[PDB]
Amino acid sequence: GEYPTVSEIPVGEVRLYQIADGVWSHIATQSFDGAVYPSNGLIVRDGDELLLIDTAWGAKNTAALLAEIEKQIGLPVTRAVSTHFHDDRVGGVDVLRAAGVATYASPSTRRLAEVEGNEIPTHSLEGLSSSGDAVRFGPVELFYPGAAHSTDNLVVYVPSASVLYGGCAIYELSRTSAGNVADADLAEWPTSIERIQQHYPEAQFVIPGHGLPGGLDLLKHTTNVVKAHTNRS
Amino acid sequence: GEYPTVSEIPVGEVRLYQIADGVWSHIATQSFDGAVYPSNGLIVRDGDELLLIDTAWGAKNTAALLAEIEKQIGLPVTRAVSTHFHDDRVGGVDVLRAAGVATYASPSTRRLAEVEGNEIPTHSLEGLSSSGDAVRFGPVELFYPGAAHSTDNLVVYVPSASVLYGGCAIYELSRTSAGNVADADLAEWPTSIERIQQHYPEAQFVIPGHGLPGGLDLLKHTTNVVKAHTNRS
Ligand SMILES: O=C(O)c1ccccc1C(=O)c1ccc(F)cc1
Ligand SMILES: O=C(O)c1ccccc1C(=O)c1ccc(F)cc1
Ligand SMILES: [Cl-]
Ligand SMILES: [Cl-]
Ligand SMILES: [Cl-]
Ligand SMILES: [Cl-]
Ligand SMILES: [O-]
Ligand SMILES: [O-]
Ligand SMILES: [Zn+2]
Ligand SMILES: [Zn+2]
Ligand SMILES: [Zn+2]
Ligand SMILES: [Zn+2]
Ligand SMILES: [Zn+2]
Ligand SMILES: [Zn+2]
Repeated sequence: GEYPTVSEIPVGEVRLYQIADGVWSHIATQSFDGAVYPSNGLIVRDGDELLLIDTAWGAKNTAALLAEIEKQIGLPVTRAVSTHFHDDRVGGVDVLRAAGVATYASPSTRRLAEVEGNEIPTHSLEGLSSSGDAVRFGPVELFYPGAAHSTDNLVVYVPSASVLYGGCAIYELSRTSAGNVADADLAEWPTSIERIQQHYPEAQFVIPGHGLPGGLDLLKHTTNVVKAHTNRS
Repeated sequence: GEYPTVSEIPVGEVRLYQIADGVWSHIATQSFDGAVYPSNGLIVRDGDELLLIDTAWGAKNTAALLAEIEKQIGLPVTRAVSTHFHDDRVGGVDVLRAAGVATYASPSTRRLAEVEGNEIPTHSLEGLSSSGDAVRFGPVELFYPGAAHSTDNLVVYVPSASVLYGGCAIYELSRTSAGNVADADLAEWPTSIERIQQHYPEAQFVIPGHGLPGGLDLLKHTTNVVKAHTNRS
């Protein structure tokens, strides 16, 4: 159907949106510095199990996420991957672990989460420390495009569905000014986006970390926004 | 909660919240770069008429505001004051004017609105050109504390109810980082806030331009956020 928005999702609730066969986004909302933001993650069917990409931004949301998954899909979440160290990606990992989910992230992400004081995924994703690195993880490919929104941000591609989940390294088209860039590498971000373009030029659905999905034109859009921020005054 | 938040307010709709006898805030929402922000204005009864402080941030919202006022309160809005030149304060002035509301702002605000290509209130408020200047305007006192969020920003005090409307010069507590300060005077903002404290030490209610009301604590909170931003937090 049409993608759910912040005004449709009370804080504490989670919506699912089926993108293709065996692939959903999950959408949640969270209060953040005097505003409410939407936030996307991904769900990918993994045989008779589910692979989860990112938490629902907090413990309460992540418990709600698991309940909504049980209601709409009814298959067990067995593994989760967090795509960088911020709380909209790892906040809720403890809830996932308590539910029996094996939680994963790169050593970079685990390292930074610990420094920040955020929840730490249990298992390490090896083979992703160098820009351009790709590793298979069941029904998806994990890709480290280089530093962008954060130094550790990963993107996730679902080859069966041509779905590219860009996480917070990719902006929705509606967003024409930079988001939180305190941990960003502005100098490298466009270069990292071009790596994504070069590695997944066949992508048909592109899912930003926050907001409305689109196609590959989200990449150049993000670069345009990032470059404009870079040139601020 | 009690005070309404963005989750309780569909975009295009407006809520009224009675603060004290004959004093309400009006709350609306608007999209800003993929996120939704709440926004406050004020309504003050003056006899059998109403004084409006600030639009509801746009033509559609401001129409909804007038309809909600007539539905809930049922007294005519005869005058409106915009507290600075940004769209969330003058956006909807044309709607007000068309509806027979006399619109006001300082000459400074009117000029800046014009340069910005925004809607321009009809009438000019004298006696507010120097920091520390105050004038009575019906049931309120208008106060120019000096440059802060903008060089023209006004604050409004309702002496009958000890209600201080700080507009966007005052941040809500949940806001711990500076917002849009493109037009701000960061150097003078703390000094301007101190003028507010000095003039209205007896204030019991403090309404920020966006978000939850509180007490006079919101002033020093705002000063802390501004000084941190000044020092590149
Ligand atoms: O990804 C973004 O750009 C973004 C967009 C909207 C709101 C917040 C962010 C954000 O960065 C964030 C940082 C830390 C955190 F705990 C949660 C989120
Ligand atoms: O008052 C603020 O700091 C603020 C808070 C939330 C969202 C926007 C703003 C804002 O500055 C704004 C600037 C220009 C404009 F046309 C409308 C609003
Ligand atoms: Cl495990
Ligand atoms: Cl395991
Ligand atoms: Cl008039
Ligand atoms: Cl008149
Ligand atoms: O994020
Ligand atoms: O504003
Ligand atoms: Zn982030
Ligand atoms: Zn394990
Ligand atoms: Zn994010
Ligand atoms: Zn403003
Ligand atoms: Zn007139
Ligand atoms: Zn404002």
